[PDB]
Amino acid sequence: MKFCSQCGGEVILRIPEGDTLPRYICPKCHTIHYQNPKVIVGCIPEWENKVLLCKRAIAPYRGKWTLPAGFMENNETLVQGAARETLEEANARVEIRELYAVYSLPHISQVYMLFRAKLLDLDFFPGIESLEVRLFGEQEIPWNDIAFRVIHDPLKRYMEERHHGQPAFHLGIINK
Amino acid sequence: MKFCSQCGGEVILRIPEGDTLPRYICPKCHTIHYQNPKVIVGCIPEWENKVLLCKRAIAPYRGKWTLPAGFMENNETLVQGAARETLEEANARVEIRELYAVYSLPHISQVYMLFRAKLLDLDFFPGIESLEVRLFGEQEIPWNDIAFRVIHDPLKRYMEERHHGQPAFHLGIINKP
Ligand SMILES: [Cl-]
Ligand SMILES: [Cl-]
Ligand SMILES: [Cl-]
Ligand SMILES: [Cl-]
Ligand SMILES: [Cl-]
Ligand code: NA
Ligand code: NA
Ligand SMILES: [Zn+2]
Ligand SMILES: [Zn+2]
Repeated sequence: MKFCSQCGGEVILRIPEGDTLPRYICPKCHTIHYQNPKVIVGCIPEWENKVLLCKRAIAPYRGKWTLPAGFMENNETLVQGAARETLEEANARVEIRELYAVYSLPHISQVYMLFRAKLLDLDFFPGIESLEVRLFGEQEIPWNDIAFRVIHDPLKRYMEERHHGQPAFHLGIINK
Repeated sequence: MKFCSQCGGEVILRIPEGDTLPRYICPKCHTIHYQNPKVIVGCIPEWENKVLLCKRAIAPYRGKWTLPAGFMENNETLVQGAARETLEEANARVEIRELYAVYSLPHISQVYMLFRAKLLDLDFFPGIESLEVRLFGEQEIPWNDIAFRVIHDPLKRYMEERHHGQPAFHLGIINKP
């Protein structure tokens, strides 16, 4: 961050009194500019015993597979965000069900929230961020070609736990 | 937002082609400025059958009770955030346990995450954000003096479910007041 969004002055890194870490502050308007982590919302679209994955079109990891997911926007709920991201990436209509996974990615100041979801029809197809979209049985999922560990781990757990009953919600951490 | 954080130019609001909502864009450096919701992490510190609440020193609703809670920071996990906000508001050491409540406040683009917590000792006292901090049993909670609906609602549910069993995690939505 180079400039102040409120007045256009150049910002500088200072540790406020009582704190131990720097914040960008603006000496022209005398205000502190806080940075906060970002939420990524998405879901596991289920159809019969299959799940919908998307092959990414945009780096990083083009050609690798993932779940519909992306940055939450302002003026929406978590559920609204997950359904919107699914429609945008996969042209797919889902009903969002239980929150399944919450992951902290502290190194990149991200939080992933992954919901269970019911695919409502098969009339789906790639949006611009996707090369392709399709349903996979558990034995079809290309585990080695999943883009992100934050997607790979909860998905594998989900598929495996649901042989035994309704997968239990869990909280994860992926470090650098 | 008035100026570009990257070049200092004035930003303007415009709807990108293919979109319906406006974004801040900078015509000088030709970039879009995305604004995103903010997480507030907190917890319900439990000691025996009581919970720790804090009386607010700083508006809005100073004089009102809340749970320890605050904006998550960069380079921390959700659990660290919860433990950190409680140490800061109340000088209380907690062990963070299960996530209990996740609320969306779309009108102000916030998400609250509240964890159950074990209070590790009684050697707690106000931080600067708080006038007072203390333990309340269910019959002592000043329900009508709780600052925010997003705190009141889950805590009331928590104290209810606590009677029938060990409280089930839930998602909530609080729409504009
Ligand atoms: Cl929601
Ligand atoms: Cl849920
Ligand atoms: Cl965590
Ligand atoms: Cl948990
Ligand atoms: Cl509220
Ligand atoms: Na997105
Ligand atoms: Na804080
Ligand atoms: Zn300024
Ligand atoms: Zn600019």
